[PDB]
Amino acid sequence: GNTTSSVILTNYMDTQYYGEIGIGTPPQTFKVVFDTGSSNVWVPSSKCSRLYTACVYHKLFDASDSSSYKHNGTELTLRYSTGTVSGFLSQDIITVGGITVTQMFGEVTEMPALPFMLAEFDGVVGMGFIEQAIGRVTPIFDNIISQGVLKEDVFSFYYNRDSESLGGQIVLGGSDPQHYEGNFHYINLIKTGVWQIQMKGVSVGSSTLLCEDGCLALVDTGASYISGSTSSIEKLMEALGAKKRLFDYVVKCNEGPTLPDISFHLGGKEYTLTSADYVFQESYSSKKLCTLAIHAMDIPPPTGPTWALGATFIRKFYTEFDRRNNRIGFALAR
Amino acid sequence: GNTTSSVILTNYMDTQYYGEIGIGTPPQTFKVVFDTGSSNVWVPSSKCSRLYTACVYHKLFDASDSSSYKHNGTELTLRYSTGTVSGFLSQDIITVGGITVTQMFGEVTEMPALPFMLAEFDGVVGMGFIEQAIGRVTPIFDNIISQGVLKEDVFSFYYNRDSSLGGQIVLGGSDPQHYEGNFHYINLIKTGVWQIQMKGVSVGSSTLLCEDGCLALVDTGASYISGSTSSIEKLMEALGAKKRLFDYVVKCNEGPTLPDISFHLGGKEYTLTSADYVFQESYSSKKLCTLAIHAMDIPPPTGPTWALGATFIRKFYTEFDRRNNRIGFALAR
Ligand SMILES: C[C@@H](c1ccccc1)N(CC(=O)N(C)C)C(=O)C[C@@H](Cc1csc(N)n1)C(=O)N[C@@H](CC1CCCCC1)[C@@H](O)[C@@H]1CC(C)(C)N(C)C1=O
Ligand SMILES: C[C@@H](c1ccccc1)N(CC(=O)N(C)C)C(=O)C[C@@H](Cc1csc(N)n1)C(=O)N[C@@H](CC1CCCCC1)[C@@H](O)[C@@H]1CC(C)(C)N(C)C1=O
Repeated sequence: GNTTSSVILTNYMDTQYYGEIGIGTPPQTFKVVFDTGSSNVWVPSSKCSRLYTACVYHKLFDASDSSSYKHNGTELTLRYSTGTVSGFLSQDIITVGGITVTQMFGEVTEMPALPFMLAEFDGVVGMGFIEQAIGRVTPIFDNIISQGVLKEDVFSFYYNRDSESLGGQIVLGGSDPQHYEGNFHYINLIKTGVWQIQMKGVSVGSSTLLCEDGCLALVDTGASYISGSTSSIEKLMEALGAKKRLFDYVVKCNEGPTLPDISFHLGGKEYTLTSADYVFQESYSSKKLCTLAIHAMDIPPPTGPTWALGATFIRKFYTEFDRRNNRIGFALAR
Repeated sequence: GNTTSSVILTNYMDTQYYGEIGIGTPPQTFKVVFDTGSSNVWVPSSKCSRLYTACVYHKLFDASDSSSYKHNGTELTLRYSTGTVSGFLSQDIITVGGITVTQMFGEVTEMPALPFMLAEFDGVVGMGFIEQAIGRVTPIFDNIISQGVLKEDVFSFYYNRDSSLGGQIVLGGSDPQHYEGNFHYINLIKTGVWQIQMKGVSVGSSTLLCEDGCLALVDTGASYISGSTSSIEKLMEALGAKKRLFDYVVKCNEGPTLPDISFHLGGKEYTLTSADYVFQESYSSKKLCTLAIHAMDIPPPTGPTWALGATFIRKFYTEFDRRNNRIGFALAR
């Protein structure tokens, strides 16, 4: 076909990038997160216990105000690495920047405070294959593709950096030659079903101080940070001088602007992040500490163990999620 | 051609703005400073001596690492206003934005603490004309032009106030996201150098400095605006700034109090307020804030000149027009 669409994204702190979707007629608008580590949608439910503060604090979907709605009803649990969310399935029309799909989605009626209370977005839009969908429900894009609108069978990520800007943007169908420079480098996934890519190594410094003899890289938009297995990060951090705490990694602020280059030996290229890319310099004091933008995560099999290239890296490199030919391409951005 | 290549820039303390470049095959990455005041490209040699604490903390070029690398060994001393550096000439491919070109880069081997240590980046990329070149080696832009890939033979500069995005260079034109209105150019007095002529420095209402013509280098790799010791001396008096052990400070609390400083360029006035000159770390009556202007005596031939640095560039988006050999300005955003 010939459709191209955007979805304008709001960059909230370099940690959260959400768009907006509408469900039901009249539309009920929601701040969702576009997530290539999942294949499901879900948005708070009217039916949700108000004893769930997140449910007091977000926008709930009320089906009784949706003439376009078809009760389904199956319980589903969406457990993500940072938190779980049980609910049940409904169906209605979703409007995703341009495209209308009768989406099969889920009414979250148990929304935990941790993390959700710190969430700026209401729900999530999974952009991973059906080979991961809980309940085996045909995923949003999978529906846009069965629609024959799309000029091209790809979706691309642009993640801006903050402003005191244009936050980011997805493009369903195409790519945006005003977000990148040069040309793409294509890496083609291992199995289909997961956005993974083989990684030939990780160089903090110059020396491949990690992933020598390869490892795997999952490409995910729903990840604020870069993640690497526990020991993998233990070592990286070690190299790097970083203080391991509870949730994040730290560094004397002043220390920041000199932390060495870290590189991803990806599909043959070397994808380097300099410390201006992984260091949240909110200062240069010897007294204040500074939060890196990399952090462990042990991902259990079957997907894991993997490195997860989140928001951190998509911010430096435009990413082309290519369904047709089944591969992912990156470009340097603008 | 029809390309255009931005290079995102880091801003270390509103004083240093540096981007990345990659040399050789495979590309090897360094942090550089794109200098309109210089015309040689140089980065540390791996051949650089450990005793130089400097090379010690700075990215180095292992030529063994580049397949494309080509030998030249012709010795090079580069001598800047705040330092002299020195090594020999090499030849590889350079990446700049999505652009890639073979260059005559210098591979540094004698590099001092002062200033070298100050530096957060590793090298320099001189956006100067050939004319002002050591070894008379064609400057980087000089090649790229010839590559015939870029739409316009111009490069823009956006310096950002620090608090993000700290700057960005446009090789091939301008990023209209970063300027307000249109440019008002200013012809080069003459090729070779990036210097226009100023018709007067104002303190509020009146010209005081530069009553009958002066020079102004618009320079990207100089932090502060500079004047001759003797004009700046006059300048700090109208202000009531005081030299303090090093440079001129103010009682922060009195920032808001100071007269706008005005650069008469090509008929129009380029006007900087306190907001833009003082580094108001605070608004304390208890603190001294420092100004972002310095006395800096440039030698003949290029001197005496005023020199608009990052201070001024922060305000006025700069357009370096190779083609017309003019310099255009516009309000950054
Ligand atoms: C803590 C969590 C969070 C908190 C509040 C609000 C929003 C998000 N964060 C922010 C965060 O990590 N920092 C450091 C602030 C995530 O990025 C969440 C990210 C954690 C992570 C895992 S690997 C990595 N690099 N980061 C994740 O779970 N991301 C989920 C989807 C989330 C989208 C936003 C709503 C919550 C679910 C799947 O991408 C991950 C990836 C995959 C497939 C391995 N897997 C099974 C998952 O569950
Ligand atoms: C210390 C020096 C520096 C150098 C290296 C690293 C860190 C800092 N600094 C910061 C500085 O002086 N303050 C006060 C922040 C410069 O701005 C440097 C600037 C000083 C200057 C001269 S006129 C003026 N207003 N400011 C300069 O010498 N700039 C050089 C090239 C430098 C680029 C960064 C690496 C060190 C060399 C040419 O632009 C100048 C311009 C000209 C024409 C005077 N000439 C011959 C030069 O060599």
